[PDB]
Amino acid sequence: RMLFQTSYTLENNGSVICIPNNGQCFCLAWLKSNGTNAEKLAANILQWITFALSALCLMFYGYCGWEEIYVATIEMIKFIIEYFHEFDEPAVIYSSNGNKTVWLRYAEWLLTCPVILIHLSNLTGLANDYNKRTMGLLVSDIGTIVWGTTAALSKGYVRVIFFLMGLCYGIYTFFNAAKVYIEAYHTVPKGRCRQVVTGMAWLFFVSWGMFPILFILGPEGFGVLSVYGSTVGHTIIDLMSKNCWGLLGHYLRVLIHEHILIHGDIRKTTKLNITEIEVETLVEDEAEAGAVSSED
Amino acid sequence: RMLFQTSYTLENNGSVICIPNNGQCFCLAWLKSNGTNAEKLAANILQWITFALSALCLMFYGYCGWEEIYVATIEMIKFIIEYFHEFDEPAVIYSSNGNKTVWLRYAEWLLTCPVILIHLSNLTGLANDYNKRTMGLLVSDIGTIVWGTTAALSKGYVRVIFFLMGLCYGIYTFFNAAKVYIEAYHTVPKGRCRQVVTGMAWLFFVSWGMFPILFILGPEGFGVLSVYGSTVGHTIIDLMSKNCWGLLGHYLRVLIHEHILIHGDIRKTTKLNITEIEVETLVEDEAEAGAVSSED
Ligand SMILES: *[C@@H]1O[C@H](CO)[C@@H](O[C@@H]2O[C@H](CO)[C@@H](O)[C@H](O)[C@H]2NC(C)=O)[C@H](O)[C@H]1NC(C)=O
Ligand SMILES: *[C@@H]1O[C@H](CO)[C@@H](O[C@@H]2O[C@H](CO)[C@@H](O)[C@H](O)[C@H]2NC(C)=O)[C@H](O)[C@H]1NC(C)=O
Ligand SMILES: CCCCCCCC/C=C/CCCCCCCC(=O)OC[C@H](O)CO
Ligand SMILES: CCCCCCCC/C=C/CCCCCCCC(=O)OC[C@H](O)CO
Ligand SMILES: *C\C=C(C)/C=C/C=C(C)/C=C/C1=C(C)CCCC1(C)C
Ligand SMILES: *C\C=C(C)/C=C/C=C(C)/C=C/C1=C(C)CCCC1(C)C
Repeated sequence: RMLFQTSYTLENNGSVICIPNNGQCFCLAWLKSNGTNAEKLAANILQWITFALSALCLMFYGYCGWEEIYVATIEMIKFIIEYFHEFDEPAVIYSSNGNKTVWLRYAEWLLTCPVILIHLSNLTGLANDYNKRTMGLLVSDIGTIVWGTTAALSKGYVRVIFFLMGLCYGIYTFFNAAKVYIEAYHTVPKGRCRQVVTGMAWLFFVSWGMFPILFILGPEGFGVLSVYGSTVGHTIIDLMSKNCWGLLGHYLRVLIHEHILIHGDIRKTTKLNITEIEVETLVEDEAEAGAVSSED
Repeated sequence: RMLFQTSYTLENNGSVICIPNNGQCFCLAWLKSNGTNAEKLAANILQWITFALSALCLMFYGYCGWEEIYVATIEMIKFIIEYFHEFDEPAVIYSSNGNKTVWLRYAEWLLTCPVILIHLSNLTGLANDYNKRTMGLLVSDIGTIVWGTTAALSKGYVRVIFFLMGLCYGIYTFFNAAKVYIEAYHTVPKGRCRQVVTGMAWLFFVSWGMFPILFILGPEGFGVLSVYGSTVGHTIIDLMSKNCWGLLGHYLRVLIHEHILIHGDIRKTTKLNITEIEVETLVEDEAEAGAVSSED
């Protein structure tokens, strides 16, 4: 069911491979098994569960809010292609140096990275402005993915160097993402909204941190994980990274907008020092509306 | 000088190909010539000229301003890799369906698209804010490149569909880029700054519009252009798209910042209607500082 040459004869005591001259590409490297049927079964179950969660989040969002729906949209399109042509090129790229590259995964990443990072820069949903920091986040994150994708298509020392270049860009991304979540926390009202921001920070850093770990573990790295192995790993962190995070995002947004519906937009001036940063703290009391220099 | 199998024997009256069992990948599709030596010579000259312009812009920027330098930085790194390994994987991806994909080109695109589009959203260099429109520009443009890259790795009807999906995202990008340039024009002072904004609009739409044209013309499309042919085409629009546009950008930025040094930040309220849009028109006269509803 591959559309490369799968049938060959070994000749001159296996020193020569003879293949039909039917125009089809050939490489023994491509024919290495994708893993055990147990690995494959586990992967097909988690994919359906991903399709189901993608479906329910979307219809739920149906009852502003564009960043969460899109990530679930891209996720569903991904599953329809996986269901029919998961291991067909170009969902997997079978290349001249013998690599298998899951282009399907990196494509989704590039597509939704602006969406996620815009949403990172808008947790409350109140802002009509994005700071200079947002822009550095997008530049660094897209570089990360571009270097990483290059590293996956490469081998030997060239793969090493592009992975290192991806890590350098990635560090810049993580550093600046951390400040955003710090500002978000001290901006939102003191009650349930700060529980949810905390929840989203945890999901973000753990799920995003697991991607370079699964790169090193997978066929693109030291080949510890098989291809089905890698798929299963990806489905777990995919569920956390996309569906769940945007669901927590929408929830937060709802809570914040309902705060404006009841108490109204009552900002403060919490001057942080984690530097000499500032923040506009939404509060439920009209009285509270002054400068609270909370030097951390 | 390829690191795939280039040497084979035709057997049973060319119906069988026999290749050494040395582990190397093999496909006749990969061995198709990249073009004439005249095409190649033209490509090597325009690449050096690109390296020279990249070099001079950078040292010139050496005498805020981060978006122009970066695009020239990425351009120089690109040339060092082209010089040594232009047709080595993964600068070119030689894949199982026989395609040659110039990953080197699309990587650069993804890397600098945030940089260019942030710069689009900051022509004056005065803003510390980016509107909601900027964010739609980045989301749509990265989708464009992701669909396009998928289309280049695909064949037949799958390539068609991903190209169509790229075009839909691209239209959204062009539409919104047009509004930005309209706002930029009516924001800057009435003299030389409006000449330069006009110059950058022309370079942007012509250079960016030529990329889907060169996709359809190149090996990724109807194979009208050869690989060297495609390289030459790309060097011309590359020079316009990157070096020249950022040079015009830096020039504009200089002019605007010098306006603050002489006249100061004297805004107006030009209310456009190309809708009911608004703009803050920098003027050289302190007197002029009111609402000028110029309904277009
Ligand atoms: C043909 O190839 C076979 C491969 O199995 C050779 O058999 C083995 O020979 C090597 C010596 O290079 C030993 O290390 C192995 O232990 C041998 N047996 C097996 C089962 O692998 C065989 O020598 C080759 N024949 C000729 C004439 O070249
Ligand atoms: C071996 O292949 C050659 C390919 O050149 C065959 O020669 C040609 O045969 C076809 C018939 O299928 C004609 O259309 C061509 O005009 C022939 N000549 C050339 C120069 O192309 C040849 O018939 C095959 N031989 C056997 C025994 O199968
Ligand atoms: C802030 C986010 C937290 C997460 C940060 C993750 C840290 C990962 C670092 C690993 C370094 C180990 C080296 C990995 C470099 C990859 C290249 C490689 O495997 O090289 C192939 C080899 O040269 C030929 O077989
Ligand atoms: C706003 C920017 C202005 C620029 C906008 C550019 C317009 C380009 C449209 C071309 C449509 C023609 C069809 C191209 C679709 C590509 C798929 C293709 O070539 O299909 C292969 C075929 O099915 C098997 O051989
Ligand atoms: C689809 C949703 C998400 C959140 C995808 C995220 C992907 C990454 C965070 C990838 C990170 C990489 C790093 C940090 C460095 C190695 C190369 C990677 C692209 C795998
Ligand atoms: C390196 C600098 C620039 C400006 C690169 C730009 C690339 C494009 C504008 C590509 C556009 C595409 C479109 C509009 C649709 C087909 C697929 C493409 C990615 C080639």
